[PDB]
Amino acid sequence: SEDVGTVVGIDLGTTYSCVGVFKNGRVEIIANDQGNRITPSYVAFTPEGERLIGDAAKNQLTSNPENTVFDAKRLIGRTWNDPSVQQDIKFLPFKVVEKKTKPYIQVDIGGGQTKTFAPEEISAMVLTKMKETAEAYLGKKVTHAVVTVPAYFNDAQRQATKDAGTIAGLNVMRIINEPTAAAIAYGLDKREGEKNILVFDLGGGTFDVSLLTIDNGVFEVVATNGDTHLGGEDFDQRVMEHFIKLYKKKTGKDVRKDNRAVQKLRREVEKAKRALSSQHQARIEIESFYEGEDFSETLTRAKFEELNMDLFRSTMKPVQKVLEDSDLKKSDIDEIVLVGGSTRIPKIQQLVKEFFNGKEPSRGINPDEAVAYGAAVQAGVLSGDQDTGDLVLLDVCPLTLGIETVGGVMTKLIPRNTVVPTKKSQIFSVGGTVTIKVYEGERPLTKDNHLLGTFDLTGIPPAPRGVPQIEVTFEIDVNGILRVTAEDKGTGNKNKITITNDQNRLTPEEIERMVNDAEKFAEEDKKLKERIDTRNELESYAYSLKNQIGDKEKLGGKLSSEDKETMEKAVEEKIEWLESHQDADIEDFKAKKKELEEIVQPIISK
Amino acid sequence: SEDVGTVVGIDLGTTYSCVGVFKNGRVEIIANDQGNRITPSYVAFTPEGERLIGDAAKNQLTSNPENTVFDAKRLIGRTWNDPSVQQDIKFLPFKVVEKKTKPYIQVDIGGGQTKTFAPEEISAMVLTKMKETAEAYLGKKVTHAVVTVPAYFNDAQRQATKDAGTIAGLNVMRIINEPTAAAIAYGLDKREGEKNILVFDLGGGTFDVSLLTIDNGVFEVVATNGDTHLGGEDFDQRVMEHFIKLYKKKTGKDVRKDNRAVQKLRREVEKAKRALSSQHQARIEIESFYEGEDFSETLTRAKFEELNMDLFRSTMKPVQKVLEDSDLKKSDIDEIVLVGGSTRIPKIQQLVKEFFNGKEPSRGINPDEAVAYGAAVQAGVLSGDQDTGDLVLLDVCPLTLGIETVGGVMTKLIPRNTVVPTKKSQIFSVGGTVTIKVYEGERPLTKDNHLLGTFDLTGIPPAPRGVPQIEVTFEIDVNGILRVTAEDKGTGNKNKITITNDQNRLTPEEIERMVNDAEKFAEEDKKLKERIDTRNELESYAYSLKNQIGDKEKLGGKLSSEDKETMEKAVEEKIEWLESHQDADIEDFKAKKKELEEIVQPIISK
Ligand SMILES: Nc1ncnc2c1ncn2[C@@H]1O[C@H](COP(=O)(O)OP(=O)(O)OP(=O)(O)O)[C@@H](O)[C@H]1O
Ligand SMILES: Nc1ncnc2c1ncn2[C@@H]1O[C@H](COP(=O)(O)OP(=O)(O)OP(=O)(O)O)[C@@H](O)[C@H]1O
Repeated sequence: SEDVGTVVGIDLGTTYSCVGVFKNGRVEIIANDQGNRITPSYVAFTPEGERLIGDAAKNQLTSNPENTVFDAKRLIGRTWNDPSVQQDIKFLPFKVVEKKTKPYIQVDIGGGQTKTFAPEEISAMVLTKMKETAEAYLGKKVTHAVVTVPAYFNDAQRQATKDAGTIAGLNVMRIINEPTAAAIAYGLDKREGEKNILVFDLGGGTFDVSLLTIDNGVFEVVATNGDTHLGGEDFDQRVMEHFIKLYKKKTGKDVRKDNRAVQKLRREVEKAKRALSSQHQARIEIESFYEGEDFSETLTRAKFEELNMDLFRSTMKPVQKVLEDSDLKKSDIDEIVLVGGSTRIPKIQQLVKEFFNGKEPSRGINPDEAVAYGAAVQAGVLSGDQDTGDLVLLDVCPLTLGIETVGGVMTKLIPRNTVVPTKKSQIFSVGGTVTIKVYEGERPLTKDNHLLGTFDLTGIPPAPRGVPQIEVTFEIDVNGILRVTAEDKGTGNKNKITITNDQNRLTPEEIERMVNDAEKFAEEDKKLKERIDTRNELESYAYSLKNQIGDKEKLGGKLSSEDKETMEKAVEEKIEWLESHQDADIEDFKAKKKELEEIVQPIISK
Repeated sequence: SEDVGTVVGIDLGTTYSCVGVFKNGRVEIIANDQGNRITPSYVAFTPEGERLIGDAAKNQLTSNPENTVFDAKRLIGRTWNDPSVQQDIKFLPFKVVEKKTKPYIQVDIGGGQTKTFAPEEISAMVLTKMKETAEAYLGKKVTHAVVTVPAYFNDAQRQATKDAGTIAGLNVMRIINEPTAAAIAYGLDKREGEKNILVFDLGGGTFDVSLLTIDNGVFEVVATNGDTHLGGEDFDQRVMEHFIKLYKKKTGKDVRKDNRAVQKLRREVEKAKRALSSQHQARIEIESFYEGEDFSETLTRAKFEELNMDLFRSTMKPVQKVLEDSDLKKSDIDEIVLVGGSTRIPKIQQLVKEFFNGKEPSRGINPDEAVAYGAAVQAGVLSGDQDTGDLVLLDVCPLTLGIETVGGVMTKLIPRNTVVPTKKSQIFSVGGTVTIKVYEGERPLTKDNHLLGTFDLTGIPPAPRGVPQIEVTFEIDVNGILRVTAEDKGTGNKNKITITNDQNRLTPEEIERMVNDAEKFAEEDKKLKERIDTRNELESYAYSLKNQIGDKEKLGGKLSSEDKETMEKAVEEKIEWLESHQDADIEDFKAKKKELEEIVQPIISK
């Protein structure tokens, strides 16, 4: 069977991502090359064409706002005409343009070239950085992964996330819903009897609530609901609007035409928001904010709350929906599990606590890392060779699926909160071409909901005297993704044929072109890391020699006058060279190291 | 048997204190009347003579620095000539004076009176505030408690902490060492097999390390070591000294003479220190800092680390000591548990991780609350009627005890890290009067260590022809406190008489006077809470009526013109009165409420 190697769990988040592995009976949340256990979901292309991902990309955002990309999770799997897309792109500094029917991110990638990237490709870059982080930690290549999605992601958003994994060179063995992952983190070693757990997940871009039953490693989602365009970024944007208006009232200046100013303001607003989770006021100060003038304003917690109060209060509606859908009352909830960084907000914690009549949330749960933690546990299970303890997951589809047959019935097919995998079939006996539209959502008229896709039954061949009997099967798989197949029942013949969605999902050929593109940049990453590693080696070697020569009681005391002169000359020459050749290639660093060695050795070996 | 009621667990900390209870199978960490689950270990007396404790005391520190008291845990149980006391009092703004050979805190308590308080009385006020917090949450009186102490507290510091509990009206059922409490928090529900746990506890004033073995609710400390004058406050003081020097060089001004300036600087330094645990830079700004001039400086994380590098590095020595005393090597440690707020410092976490060759600390442990959590669990066990699961604790004495008998031998008695309770006896056959000094510490000459106390055997019978046989017993009890008793073996008699320590600890009579004093203030607290509660009732009633009268589609629409006028008038009159009588007594609020009611009822009942 396939060697899946070490399987990693990746929480692919709107603003931050996080990767973990299950090793030696425990989860390791893996720190990146800057020592951070979470990584900004940012990518950028420098003026010289270098691809940056993560902390480096975020760090140069204000200097390069149009070619820095973030919040791609708010675009992934969506179409151009999605009202959410059209609202969000107004506030993103990078260009987003329509290609056929989808939002593509357009940036300058160097060499005078402009490139348009599918959101899948941007998210694949983030996944690649998480993969690189894991590989660095493990000292070996990673090929397989469990990747998270919001529970309320629709079919296309799920498929697009899986495609991002493929483009990053990952076999995505499982797409896991974020609250379900957090539930595993909470409950893996719990031995407290069967309990109802409410997971309240409010991150940087999305909001999910799921109600689970948990009993000794058996986890079942009973109901889920959410909002895929509600999270910390929206709270930031409410504050930014406030201060842009305030600044215009105070100075007469509208700074929105200035990307650099707006992004400096965004950076400080984010820091202020975080401060306000433990302070009651925060000062926002920006030196030479706009046209030379300084910015200095105070944001009180009360104002932050006021600016966001409708958004904060709206998180209670999905809680009420999952309680109703689970046939439970408030008091039936045994534990409340808060995850996602925005659950650090005091007004959020208060709203949830008050909703549940004073019941306090479960403790010891890191809201930034719990999702990655659970993903890592499921990855450990799928690895096969781990001591995870037993783990059984039963999850559900978030949206009612219904179909509209042109010239046929329109009907509900699979209700929301149905345990997956699940399937439903429909017989078509009409003959000729059959066209079926699939919709997702809870409005009573099926076609008033979100269009998932259009599926055509082309080849129903004759059936002399007999009745046409085409069975179409709609199956939602364990990843929450729909596959439509058809088989002729009248023929008896066995071949189920997959019907492709007319709505233009990435094809395997398109995906492979994106993979090849990604692999070019990955090769650059590899060579850069090797180059920097050998530069670091030369640097440490030279400075070490410098210290030894200066030690009068060891080597510096053993060296003759003459040899000591020669040694110092050689080492200081190499250090000078280093200071002026930081950008040299691997070969040059190696060669300078060996020159220095061939000078030093006949001397120290005396 | 005694009804111990609901037993609370109180972490009595240098800078913050925290109280928990075990109810319904879980620990509740109890929020105070300001919603905070930790409370500043601060007390103050307002110019009008009101005693403030906790958040209110800390809030007015800069306006009243000489009559605000904090860091009493660095004085409790110590003598005047203790080098630690003499060093610390130089940086405390309140007066500390010598009496009973001890440091007493001298403050103005109002009415033109100056009072000197034992450190035990100050800590008793903090314990009283924690008690009040618990009673508010529980809706009933609390009489019994488990109170924490640093593992490395000596005999007198332990006894003084217990006495503080008594003065606060608490029967302290157990004194529990802070790392042992943290270990219970970590391991209560763990089912991972026998493991060695290293608890590294760095709080606001003290540092403890303990190595434990844990196996399914059996917790045994193998070795412990620490520093009772090393913690967050010291790091703050290093930064303080830095900026006072910097300000003097910059302006020529020495602000040390100005208590208000110094305490503003301290407040902002504490804020900055906390910021630097997640940022690399922090801005310290104080408006009208000194003689009208503003303060504005930046503290980098690198500078904070440099200012404290010797202190940070010194925490590794106790780790090495407990590893050696446990006969273990670094790799034998299965879990590292960090507790105490100062373990949030990145350089600290780095030093610990590097010491243990990359081993990461256990996750999901709140460093501010874990000690109170464990104390709450042990309190739950002592309550008797809780479902805590089984819990067995074996703890040790931190210091070697030895004795010096005047005219007799000097000898080690009880080695450090001996499991307690434990006892050791010595026979004296000399007759006359026997004087025994008891010393604590590890220096090879017993009397070079810390003097615990002096004990005299007065009544030794000279029995006819037979030789005197007085057995003196030195017992360390389960609280870690020494009791010295004597019995006559030659007599035969079984009556063991307790020998009182000449180094006079508080006597029961002195303690009861302190209790009576505390109880007067507690009565003031009670009356204030009642008064404020009824003022709040009148307020809410009046404003409620205001809202109802303005509701045109219910009461406002029901009321006649006339009656509405009378209603509005009555309510507005009462609100005016409230706005000018915030300081009215209880019966006045009651009377105004009753008057308003008597006006409103004949009208709304139409
Ligand atoms: N102390 C804090 N106070 C308020 N908000 C915070 C705090 N810390 C982090 N956040 C917010 O949390 C968000 C990031 O949370 P996290 O990374 O857990 O979610 P995510 O995985 O990015 O989002 P999603 O799951 O929605 O894709 C950011 O919006 C950030 O501003
Ligand atoms: N983020 C942070 N970075 C640095 N220090 C912090 C941080 N948060 C809290 N501290 C420090 O932690 C200390 C308080 O810790 P905590 O209350 O757990 O200990 P304590 O019980 O007061 O002290 P002790 O046990 O020594 O008597 C204070 O010195 C505080 O400044």
